[PDB]
Amino acid sequence: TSIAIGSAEGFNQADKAINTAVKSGRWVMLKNVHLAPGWLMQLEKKLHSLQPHACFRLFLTMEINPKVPVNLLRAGRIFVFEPPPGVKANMLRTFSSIPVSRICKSPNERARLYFLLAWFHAIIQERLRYAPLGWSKKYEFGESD
Amino acid sequence: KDPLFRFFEREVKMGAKLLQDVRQDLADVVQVCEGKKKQTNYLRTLIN
Amino acid sequence: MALEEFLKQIREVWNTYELDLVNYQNKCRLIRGWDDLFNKVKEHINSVSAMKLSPYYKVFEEDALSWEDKLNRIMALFDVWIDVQRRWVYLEGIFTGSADIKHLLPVETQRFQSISTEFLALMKKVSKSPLVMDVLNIQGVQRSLERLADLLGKIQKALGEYLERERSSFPRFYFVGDEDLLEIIGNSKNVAKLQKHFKKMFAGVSSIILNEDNSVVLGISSREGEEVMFKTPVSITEHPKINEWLTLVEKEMRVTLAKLLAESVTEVEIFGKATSIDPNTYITWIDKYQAQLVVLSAQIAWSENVETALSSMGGGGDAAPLHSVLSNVEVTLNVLADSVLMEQPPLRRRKLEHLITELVHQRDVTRSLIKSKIDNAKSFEWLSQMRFYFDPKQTDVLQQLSIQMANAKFNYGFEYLGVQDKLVQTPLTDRCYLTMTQALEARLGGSPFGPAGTGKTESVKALGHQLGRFVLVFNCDETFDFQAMGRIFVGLCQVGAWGCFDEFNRLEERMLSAVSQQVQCIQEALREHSNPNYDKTSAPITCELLNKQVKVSPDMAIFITMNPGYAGRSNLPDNLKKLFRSLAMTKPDRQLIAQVMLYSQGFRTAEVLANKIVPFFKLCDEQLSSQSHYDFGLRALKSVLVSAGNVKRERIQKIKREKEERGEAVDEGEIAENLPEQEILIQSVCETMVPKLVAEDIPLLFSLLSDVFPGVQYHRGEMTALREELKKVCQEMYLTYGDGEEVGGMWVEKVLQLYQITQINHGLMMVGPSGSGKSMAWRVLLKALERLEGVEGVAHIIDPKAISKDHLYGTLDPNTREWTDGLFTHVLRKIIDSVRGELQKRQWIVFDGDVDPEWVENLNSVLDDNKLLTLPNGERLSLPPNVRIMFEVQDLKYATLATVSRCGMVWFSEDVLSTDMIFNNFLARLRSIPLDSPMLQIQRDAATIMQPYFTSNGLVTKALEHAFQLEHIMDLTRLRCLGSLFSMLHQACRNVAQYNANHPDFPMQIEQLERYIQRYLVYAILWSLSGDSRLKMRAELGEYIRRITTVPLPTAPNIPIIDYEVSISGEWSPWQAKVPQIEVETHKVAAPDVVVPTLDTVRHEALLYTWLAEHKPLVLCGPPGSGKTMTLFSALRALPDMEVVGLNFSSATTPELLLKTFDHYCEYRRTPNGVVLAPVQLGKWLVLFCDEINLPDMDKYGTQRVISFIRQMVEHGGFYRTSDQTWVKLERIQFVGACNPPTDPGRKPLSHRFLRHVPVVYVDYPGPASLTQIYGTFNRAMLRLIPSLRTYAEPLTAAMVEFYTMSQERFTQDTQPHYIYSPREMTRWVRGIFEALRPLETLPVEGLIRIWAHEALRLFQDRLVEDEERRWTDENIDTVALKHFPNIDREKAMSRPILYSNWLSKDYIPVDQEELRDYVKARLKVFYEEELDVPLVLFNEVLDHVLRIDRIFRQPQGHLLLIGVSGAGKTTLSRFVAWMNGLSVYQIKVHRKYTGEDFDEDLRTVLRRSGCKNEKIAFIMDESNVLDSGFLERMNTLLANGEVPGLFEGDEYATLMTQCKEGAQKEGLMLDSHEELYKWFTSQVIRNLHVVFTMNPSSEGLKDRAATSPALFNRCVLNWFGDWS
Amino acid sequence: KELKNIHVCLGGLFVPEAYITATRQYVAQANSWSLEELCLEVNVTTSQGATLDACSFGVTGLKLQGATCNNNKLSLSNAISTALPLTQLRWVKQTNT
Ligand SMILES: Nc1ncnc2c1ncn2[C@@H]1O[C@H](COP(=O)(O)OP(=O)(O)OP(=O)(O)O)[C@@H](O)[C@H]1O
Ligand SMILES: Nc1ncnc2c1ncn2[C@@H]1O[C@H](COP(=O)(O)OP(=O)(O)O)[C@@H](O)[C@H]1O
Ligand SMILES: Nc1ncnc2c1ncn2[C@@H]1O[C@H](COP(=O)(O)OP(=O)(O)O)[C@@H](O)[C@H]1O
Ligand SMILES: Nc1ncnc2c1ncn2[C@@H]1O[C@H](COP(=O)(O)OP(=O)(O)O)[C@@H](O)[C@H]1O
Ligand SMILES: [Mg+2]
Ligand SMILES: [Mg+2]
Repeated sequence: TSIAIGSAEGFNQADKAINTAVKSGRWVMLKNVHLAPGWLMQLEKKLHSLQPHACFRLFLTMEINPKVPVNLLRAGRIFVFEPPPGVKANMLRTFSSIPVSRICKSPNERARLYFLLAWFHAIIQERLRYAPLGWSKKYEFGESD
Repeated sequence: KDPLFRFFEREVKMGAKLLQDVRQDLADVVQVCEGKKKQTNYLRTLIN
Repeated sequence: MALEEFLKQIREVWNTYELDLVNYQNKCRLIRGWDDLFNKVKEHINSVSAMKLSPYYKVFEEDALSWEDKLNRIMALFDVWIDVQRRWVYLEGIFTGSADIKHLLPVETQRFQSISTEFLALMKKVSKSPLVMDVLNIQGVQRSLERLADLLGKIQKALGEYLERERSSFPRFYFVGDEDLLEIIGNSKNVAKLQKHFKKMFAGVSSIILNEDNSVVLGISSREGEEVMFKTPVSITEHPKINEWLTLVEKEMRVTLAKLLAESVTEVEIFGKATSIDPNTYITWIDKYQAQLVVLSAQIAWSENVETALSSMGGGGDAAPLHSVLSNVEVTLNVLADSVLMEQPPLRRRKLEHLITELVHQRDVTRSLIKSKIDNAKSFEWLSQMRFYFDPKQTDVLQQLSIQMANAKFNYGFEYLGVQDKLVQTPLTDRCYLTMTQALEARLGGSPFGPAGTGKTESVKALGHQLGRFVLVFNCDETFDFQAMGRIFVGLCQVGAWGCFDEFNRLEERMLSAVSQQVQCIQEALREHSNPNYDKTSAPITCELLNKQVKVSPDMAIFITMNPGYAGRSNLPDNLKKLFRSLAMTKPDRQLIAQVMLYSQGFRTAEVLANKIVPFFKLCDEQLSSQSHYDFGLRALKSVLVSAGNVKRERIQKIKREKEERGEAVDEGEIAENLPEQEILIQSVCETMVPKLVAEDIPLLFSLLSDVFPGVQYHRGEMTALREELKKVCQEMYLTYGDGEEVGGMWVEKVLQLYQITQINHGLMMVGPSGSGKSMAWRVLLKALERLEGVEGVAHIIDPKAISKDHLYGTLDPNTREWTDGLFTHVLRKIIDSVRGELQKRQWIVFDGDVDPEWVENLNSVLDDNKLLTLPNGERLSLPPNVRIMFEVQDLKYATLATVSRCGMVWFSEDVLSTDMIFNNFLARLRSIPLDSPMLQIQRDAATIMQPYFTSNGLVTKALEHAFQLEHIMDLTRLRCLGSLFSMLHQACRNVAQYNANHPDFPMQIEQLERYIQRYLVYAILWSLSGDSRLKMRAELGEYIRRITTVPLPTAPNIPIIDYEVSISGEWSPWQAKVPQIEVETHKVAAPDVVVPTLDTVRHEALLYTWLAEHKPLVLCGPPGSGKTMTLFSALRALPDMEVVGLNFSSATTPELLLKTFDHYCEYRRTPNGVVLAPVQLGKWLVLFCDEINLPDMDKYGTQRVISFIRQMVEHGGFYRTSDQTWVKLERIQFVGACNPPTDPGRKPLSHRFLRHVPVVYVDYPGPASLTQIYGTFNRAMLRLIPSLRTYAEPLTAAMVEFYTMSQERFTQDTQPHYIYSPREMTRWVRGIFEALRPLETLPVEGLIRIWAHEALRLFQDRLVEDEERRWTDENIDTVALKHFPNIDREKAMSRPILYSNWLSKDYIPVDQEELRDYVKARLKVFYEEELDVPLVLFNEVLDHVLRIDRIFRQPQGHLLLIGVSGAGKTTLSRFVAWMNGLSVYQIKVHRKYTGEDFDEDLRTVLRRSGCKNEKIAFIMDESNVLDSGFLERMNTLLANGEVPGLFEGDEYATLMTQCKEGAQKEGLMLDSHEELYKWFTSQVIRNLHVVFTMNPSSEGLKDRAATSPALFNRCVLNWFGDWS
Repeated sequence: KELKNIHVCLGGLFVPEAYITATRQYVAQANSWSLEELCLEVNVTTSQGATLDACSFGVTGLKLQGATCNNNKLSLSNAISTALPLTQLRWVKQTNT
């Protein structure tokens, strides 16, 4: 159950989803939680005094923001998502994301096209690390492209 | 009729205006450091 | 005797006047002909007023007064009877036609049944007697109509659920507002009333075509007039329900558009693949079918021809039939182009322009294909272009046509679009089409971003119209919350329409994140729907929106256009950006747009014109001086090209009229070839861009035009009729008018430019510094247009930033989702409704005030080609063609380019309003308007006397020119000085009139008047041009005037002129003649209302009396404690007709403070001319004194809401009542301001528009001589209690002045925020010494010095922070006392433990430390056993602190501000001392749920106890209790005044009044009125309530508190406890 | 004539693009042509060995990023920036070549 934070109805839906999932064991994801730091503090205080199901998981996807409460950061486990370090890592991540069944399709030339496209994406994204020369401005060349 | 002078007068005008503003502001800062004048809101911010 | 004749005529008219009645379904007889009665009453009122103007009005004054009375009663009755009738009609249409509302909502159905019974009884009673008066004189008729309106409006707001179900039934209802939806539902039977509601429901359907019976829908029509005739007409008799036959109309429109498109394609295939085309047949085909249909037919024909030609070349080595297609396209283009150069009807002209643009696109595409050597239809160079494929074989007519681009496939929606303006298919537009179609194929959204003016919204609209979709533009802003967007998305899903949410990023970022859910769910639903396995049999994909399952139509889409990097914008969350395919729109192809536009308008040299006009715009944008209001984007070019087309058309019409007038010789080709297109383009450019130019950019742009367009000149036409109207209007308004180079040529030229821009644009901006004639320019233009064209011109002046944006546009309740109209929205909706014929009048909505992106950006869709005002509840208001949006601003520093590019700019420099025009206006107004006939004669004579000086290069102008060279406390504006001078001269005229009145036997001669007027003019110039500067600048201005002037001046060598007044005898008399050495009474020494008269005191009192006598608002600016309030109250005492009311502005002051004061002290009354706000007392002038007018916060956009509110209430003479958006005009109210200099911290300089109206006088600190005189007078008065000490008054006051001067010098505001010293310290010093000396009968010199030193310590050492400062204070007190009092025994008088207490004796005598300590120990034991069992350890500082607190608790209105580290015992010591002094300690109990209402309740309780029960209370309050700024605001008001005006209201106010009456009876006073009782309550609260404020010694916290609540540092004695030493 | 003759560092000017526009329109007025018929002819030479004709203008301080200009021809270089000695820009008729 994925809920985007930012509205009061969003808070109510998130609370209901968490209260149902701690018993049913389902997963709950909340997006852009960095916009409501006080509700983050309340949610962390709620989480500390709780006994969840074995399979329950809570994902709090946020933007790197100093306004996020420190206690929530200490309570949870932090994953940082950011540009891959290099061309090789970028291609590795691109190939990992794409399902194997999709590349290995009936035309045998699809795989080479995918490799070329992944190399192009890696070059485009790695050039972005060089703001004045590689490009003219920090474009949003991302996974959607 | 000369576009050169049309642009050129604008250059000299802005240069003189901004030069006068900067010199007056810096003289005010110097006078504040010497204590001969009080600090105003704009002058206090500029000091900041 | 024509008065009696006209009155008899009107009597006969009204007696014969009968009320027209028409039936309604055999139920009742409605009133008809509202406009006739309305303008009959209006012209009768005008006639009666004109009679009142006549001198013979006296004999028929009573009769005309009674006639006005009954006419106003008719107005009052019929201004609400029409509303009641209409609302009953479209409520009965709901409560009778629909049967579901009975079971759904029965209770207000029964209520409406009763109301309808009452209304029909009233209507039948009216029908019995159709006479107007017999209807009018009915008892209780007005109250009955008002109650009916109240009840019907109550019912109308209680129909939301039924409206939601109706919107569910028919999807297109979602875009229809509350009132409009009830109107549609009620008037289903009366379809003639629904014609004005179709425009907001369909794309271009503005009205439907009905038969004679109004029972069969024959077809539809657009705003232009183009008609679509249904193949199978739909009969509403078979389908009575509104939604059913509306859906049938929609479906029949789709079907008939499909069939007509099929026929049109079949017909146009002949024109295609044809070597030659007959112009007559092609014109017939164009005329036969609609614009969108002919464009679609041309597109289909060209696409099929190109596909067929490409298929031929499949082998590669075949011929090139694409050349045949290109030749065919070129031939057709030539045919249409030759058709354009001759005249056509407007509809056919628009069709030709659309087809020419489309065929230019087709020719360019075909040329590109031929160049690219494309031979295969499957090549991407052909697939990327937008292709149309027609299937006449398809059984379903709607799927006959398929539109494809790349791999995307769409079906034409067949929604009638009307005649829309197509866009030139530039390469950027093609890129947009490709990207957006690719996004739609992936079931994503489109996000074309970029700087404003790049054709983002228009490109999306053009693409949506290309596919035949319903495109909606929503001007998004920060009140588009989650629920409103959910409702909008539900409407889009159910209708099947595109949503263009322009300015998407303006939303709150959290709201964007929330809306991401709805966007993602809709996109997933569409993605599932697009799967081919889904079939018609299964239910359509239902998405979950707002916890509701909503059917999602395939055709829907979501487009958002955002403008990055501007103000008032958010950043989109990444989970939202990934749902939209963004596209960059930065550089539109301006040259191609210009070329195609000019080619379609009929310009033969379009290529050269574009190649000369497009680099010209870059030349202007790069060479002209950079300014905030300059714009040279695509919108400016579009305006120029449209203006050029219009100018060409009017020139052709002029040539035709000339040729038909002079003989008969007309040839279209001869006119076309002989036509100066260069000149037309130059004229359009000058008419569009010259107004916005600054004075030094006009010749630059003219030379640029000469460089790019040599040989052509601009000869602006002379609007002789308009100039005559302007001359007449300027005559009637005492304005200076001049043609060309005369005085006033530039202003009238600007007025003509404004007229031209109003003619072109629907949005204007009169930009220019305050004092440039913008207001007068547009007022004169409006009146001239009214008097010229014969159409009545009205204006609604709205101040945008004087009220909150929620009050300006409206708001939505998050709980009930009910819409309340704002100020601007109400005005626009009322104009659109045209309930009283507002569409026939010229309506101008003028936004006089500051502009920032927060409020103006919601007008983006209004100023666009859309001309829509989009509301959060989904409603859109179409701008009427006669409405103009005007902005009257001084600067556009803070407005974004999106606003700048939308408004025609007219720049008013300060050179436009020459000082000579102001002088002439003043002289004419003086000669015409009486000031109170003797008044007129004296006033004209004075004007004649002042004429030589009020001239160019005269004394006044030269002095004003020298004035700006001086240093003023506030920035010097020309109109401020001029208005001050004019007011003072009017006061001089009134002084002459009073002198004549006091001397009936001997009126003033000419020589006295001449000398008096000359001397007073010099005096007024001196006190107006330098009244707001120091003494040195006043002296310098006096010296300059003495050098330049020629009138007599005082002969004194060293005495400055400003020291002299102008006596009524016409001679200079020094002000010192009015400064007596008065001897103050001993019991009145240093009393609050006692003023020692000195030079500055009398001068400023005279100046304030002069300004307030005119009811002219004024501001006294000076350092704190200088004497501004004292001077004002001293001057106001000479005006017994003016009652002053106290206001205390702070950092968080809002106009709600002024509104509460108005409610408390004034009352709103309904008058024939409108709502007038006047004081409750009759004949008294309320004076609102704002003590800290310049503290209110300036926003990030440089504005103060309360300052704008005051400026609106001063300049326009009133404000707007946001309860019902009714203009309220102030009566008998003026404003007086006081403020520290803006250079002081926390002080914000006032806007130049506000300073224009208010003179400023600078009240500086009294000098050492003035201080010596004043406090020597007090000391001599005080020292009469002790005859033996009478010789020490002079050294005592000398020592006090010396110590105060060194204390001011040593400690400044730089070190600490509270280090302020003023004569207030001397006043408290004298008060303390007098109170100490009052009970004692004898006392030696040493005792007096000891009291003096004790008060010096308690004043100058209490507030200090550092220990070194206190050591310096001690040493300086010692040295000063030794210097001024030699030969006294220092030890007895200056032992270091200087302590005074009245605890060990009945008298305030010095007390030794040990006995005081023992007494404090005993009292502490008693306190422990009684109140608080918290043991305390005594030390010297505790004794000092308790002595200080006891001192404060014994003074009236004595509040405390204790500053020190927490846990130092501040609260405990305060409670202990209050327990000694009998004060009942009150503390507010703060919890996490403590809010503003709880604080208000606590304040109410403490004020009730301390004002009605006469119970002394020590209100102890801590900074931890301050949870909101409202706490501090209420505390500030209570501390400064002793009463909170808005605290008591309604039930609580009546209860307080009863309690105050009981308390006054208990004290034995006889008061019964509410005003006197409230004054007594305020006095008791002042005398009884004490507030002790405790706070931590924060550095920045103290500075913030010094601005958010100035009262703590003025009314509260500040003690710095600090940490324990 | 002196205004046209002197060499101007484009970096020091507040709006160098307006300077370029001014010289463009000056030369256009000299040749009485239209702007879109005018292109750029840029010659990079040493200040000492420089001759300015009726259509030439002196520009100093232009920095070349990642290339070197020798005899009006560019060579890719590993140097970050290469200061152009003196930039002479001319306005001539378009040849649409
Ligand atoms: N044509 C005129 N001839 C003479 N006096 C004029 C004329 N037009 C305006 N004035 C006077 O000049 C002053 C300017 O008034 P106005 O309100 O038009 O100025 P403004 O520039 O629009 O000011 P603001 O920025 O406060 O709106 C007024 O005193 C007005 O009476
Ligand atoms: N391709 C085009 N052909 C003709 N006119 C255009 C074209 N694109 C844009 N325009 C004009 O430019 C203006 C663009 O306004 P708009 O699209 O609202 O700007 P934005 O969307 O960037 O705020 C419109 O008035 C339109 O008439
Ligand atoms: N001529 C004077 N005679 C007597 N008192 C004066 C005179 N001038 C100034 N004062 C004292 O100065 C104080 C001015 O206070 P106030 O008018 O409230 O200043 P502000 O309005 O600037 O806060 C008064 O308390 C008054 O006693
Ligand atoms: N002179 C003193 N001797 C002993 N204890 C003291 C003294 N002054 C204050 N205290 C202690 O301070 C406490 C009260 O602090 P309080 O006055 O509420 O702090 P604040 O002044 O910040 O409100 C009491 O419990 C008392 O024990
Ligand atoms: Mg737009
Ligand atoms: Mg004005």
